[PDB]
Amino acid sequence: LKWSKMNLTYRIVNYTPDMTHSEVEKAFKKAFKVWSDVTPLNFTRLHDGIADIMISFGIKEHGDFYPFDGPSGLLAHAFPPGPNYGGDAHFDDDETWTSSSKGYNLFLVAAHEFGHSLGLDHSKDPGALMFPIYTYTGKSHFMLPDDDVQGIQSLYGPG
Amino acid sequence: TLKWSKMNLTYRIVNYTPDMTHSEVEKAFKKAFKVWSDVTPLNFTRLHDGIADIMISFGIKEHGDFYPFDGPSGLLAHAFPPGPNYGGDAHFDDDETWTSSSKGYNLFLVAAHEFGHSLGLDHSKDPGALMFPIYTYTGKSHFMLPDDDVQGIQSLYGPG
Ligand SMILES: O=C(CC1(S(=O)(=O)c2ccc(Oc3ccc(Cl)cc3)cc2)CCOCC1)NO
Ligand SMILES: O=C(CC1(S(=O)(=O)c2ccc(Oc3ccc(Cl)cc3)cc2)CCOCC1)NO
Ligand SMILES: [Ca+2]
Ligand SMILES: [Ca+2]
Ligand SMILES: [Zn+2]
Ligand SMILES: [Zn+2]
Ligand SMILES: [Zn+2]
Ligand SMILES: [Zn+2]
Repeated sequence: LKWSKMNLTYRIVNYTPDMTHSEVEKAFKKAFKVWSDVTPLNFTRLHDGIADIMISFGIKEHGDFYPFDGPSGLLAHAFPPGPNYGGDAHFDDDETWTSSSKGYNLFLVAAHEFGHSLGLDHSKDPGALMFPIYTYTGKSHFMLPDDDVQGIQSLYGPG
Repeated sequence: TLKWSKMNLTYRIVNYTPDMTHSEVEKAFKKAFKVWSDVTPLNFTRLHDGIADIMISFGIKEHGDFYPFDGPSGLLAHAFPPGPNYGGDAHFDDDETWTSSSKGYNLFLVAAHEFGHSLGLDHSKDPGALMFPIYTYTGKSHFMLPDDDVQGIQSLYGPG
């Protein structure tokens, strides 16, 4: 199961008080770039209306009955490709989101989350972005692990 | 396909209907799960507390979800397909007369249909399927799970 459309659209519904609007827009745009760079997927940011992937920040009960645990623990959850809720990614605003390392790097979490949005299962490869354990190298460049490039491309193809 | 990536699923009966004794309820639920485990490799273990895979509940009106109960009649019950949290959970409207007989709604028949949902079964267009959207009573310990439901559940978990 995956996206019928190669051209997806996302909308940053709201923001975290931890980062500036640019900081968040850069994090997500860099996050989609991770996947688009290795597939035919295109991501267009939508300011208003319905978007294939609605990005939102919320705490505890936020409208889906998968409540966030608050500070630490669960950080974010995303729904697979599909209508309505599908593609959507929520970020536990009870977490300290960051561009660097102080708390939880948004770009890193968003990339993993968009993996789920594009249909990527959690990986078993300890060195894969889709591996369900948060790790941050601190490096100022991101390489998509081969596990991820393979998994995503097994869905939408390379170039 | 949405299903459970494990054959061993646990279930906890959270609260209880006033209509039947604890044992009537439990028993009716046992039978309802057996309907499915008998035609697939699915194992159902009961939990008296904690997080089970299939949390059963009897609640009226707003009972904690986007599917509020309408009181007497109408929606008799609903269940969620496989998934975390509430996925797989089943809810029965306690404004409906639950029974083990034919007077009122037989907990076993509704539970079985409901459990199919938790397992990943959609509704059938086949007027004979247990998953058929409408309610029909039959009752008999020598209960025959319709061929359709067999084909559907086994497409999910294979045969016994
Ligand atoms: O995958 C998850 C669930 C969690 S998580 O919220 O903690 C989580 C979410 C995103 C993550 O993103 C990254 C994963 C790996 C790397 Cl290298 C970077 C970020 C990590 C954990 C919580 C439950 O257990 C599995 C992980 N959410 O999508
Ligand atoms: O299917 C439903 C919802 C309803 S219901 O609550 O009335 C309902 C619930 C369980 C049922 O169980 C049975 C289904 C078929 C048979 Cl043969 C026996 C019981 C039937 C209807 C209400 C809206 O219309 C479809 C049916 N829940 O799963
Ligand atoms: Ca949290
Ligand atoms: Ca009702
Ligand atoms: Zn959510
Ligand atoms: Zn994840
Ligand atoms: Zn409910
Ligand atoms: Zn039903």
